[PDB]
Amino acid sequence: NKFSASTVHLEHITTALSCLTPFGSKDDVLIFIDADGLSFVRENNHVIKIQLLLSRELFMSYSYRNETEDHMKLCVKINHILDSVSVMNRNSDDIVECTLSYDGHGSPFVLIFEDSFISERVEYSTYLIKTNGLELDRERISFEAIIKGEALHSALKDLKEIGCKECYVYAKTEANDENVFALISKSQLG
Amino acid sequence: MKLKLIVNDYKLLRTTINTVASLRKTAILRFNSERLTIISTPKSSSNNGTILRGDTGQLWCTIPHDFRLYTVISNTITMECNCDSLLSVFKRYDRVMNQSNMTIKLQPICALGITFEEIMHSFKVPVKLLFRAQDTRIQEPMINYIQLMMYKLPPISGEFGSAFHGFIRRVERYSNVNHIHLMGVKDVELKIIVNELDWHLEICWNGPLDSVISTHEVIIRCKDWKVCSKLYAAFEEVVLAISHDESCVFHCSLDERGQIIYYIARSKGL
Repeated sequence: NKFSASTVHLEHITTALSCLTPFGSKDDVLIFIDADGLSFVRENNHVIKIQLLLSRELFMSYSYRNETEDHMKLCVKINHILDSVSVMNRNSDDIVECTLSYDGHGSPFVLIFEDSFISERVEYSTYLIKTNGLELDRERISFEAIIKGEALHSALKDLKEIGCKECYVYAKTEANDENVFALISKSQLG
Repeated sequence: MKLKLIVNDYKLLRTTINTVASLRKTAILRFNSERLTIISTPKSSSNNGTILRGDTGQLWCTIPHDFRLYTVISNTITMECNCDSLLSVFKRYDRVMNQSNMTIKLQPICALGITFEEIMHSFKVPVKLLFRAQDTRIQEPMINYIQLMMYKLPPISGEFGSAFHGFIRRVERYSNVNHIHLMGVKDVELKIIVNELDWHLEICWNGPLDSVISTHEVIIRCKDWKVCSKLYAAFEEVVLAISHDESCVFHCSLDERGQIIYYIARSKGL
């Protein structure tokens, strides 16, 4: 098996999958396999792209015995994976050891769920590959802000509740410690 | 034609009574002078036995009476009545005991004089007297043993019984399941494969399984697996026989022996 990864903290991969849902829910997903870790890439309408990464440290076993190529790319649909794991999480309270596997080009993406009594095995069909051009230039940053997660989540929820057909962002730091960062919205309220 | 008895083993008879009703309408009660053979088979049932239904599975369960008395005078009597009336009667008796013994009698069309008390309850369920020539056409299927392999399923009361029951019913959580493709490899590993979804699902069992006595495969329907699951839930000694692309037989027993045999034919070709 050119790639094999095992874990029992399935909540992490579950959050990885639920963080990939906003970028459409029935489309193709790119999975990049390299020695450093496991990464999912999604792109929508050539205007926005997400890139989650599961590091090697999240799996006890991470072989990557592939030697001909440094990185492996496969394309699988997300609706299949979502519909499978949805019914697999019915008894998620059991001690489940997920096992990812991939034997190379032309082979399906395997996802084995073993509960020490039942070993469910799923082989996801891999599709042809149509995702980096959408990357900011590291030598041209105009503003760099570090914000807490809860505050940003609350602001985004508020903007959703206001509708927010269009959005604006501000980044001004005046002479003193006057760091101004705002999220203006063009909504029904005005 | 004198048939009288007071059946009180109760679970053994009840599971047959329920499974014949769940299988198809009406049932055959072969009252020998030694052994009772409840035969719910499609050959003897005049409403699309295999016309577009595909209902081919035949059950041959034998119930002993040693249930208080077995006076079968004639001495093989073979009957046929609907399962709804006897289901209701048995349910009423079960509830009554939940709150005496039910006497059973016989009156080519007759009636069954079921009578029990707490109140007085009389139920004259209609029945018939299917002929000896028709009885001879009711013969149990013959199953070869050249490739037939059997899997000693674990008892439900054991530690692994609940896990095996859950694994068996695991195929019921997908509503788009029609055909189940059983697999058995030789310590034997028993596997269930589903190939009717957008993803290839294989439900395996890595627990301990005993093979009383080459991959044998058989594709059956989902309802047959439901009744197999119900039988496994209601029995301890359960043997799964798998004929390679011929048939699947579910052998249950209760320790002469009240064996229950379900013969399921392939619903597809490997």
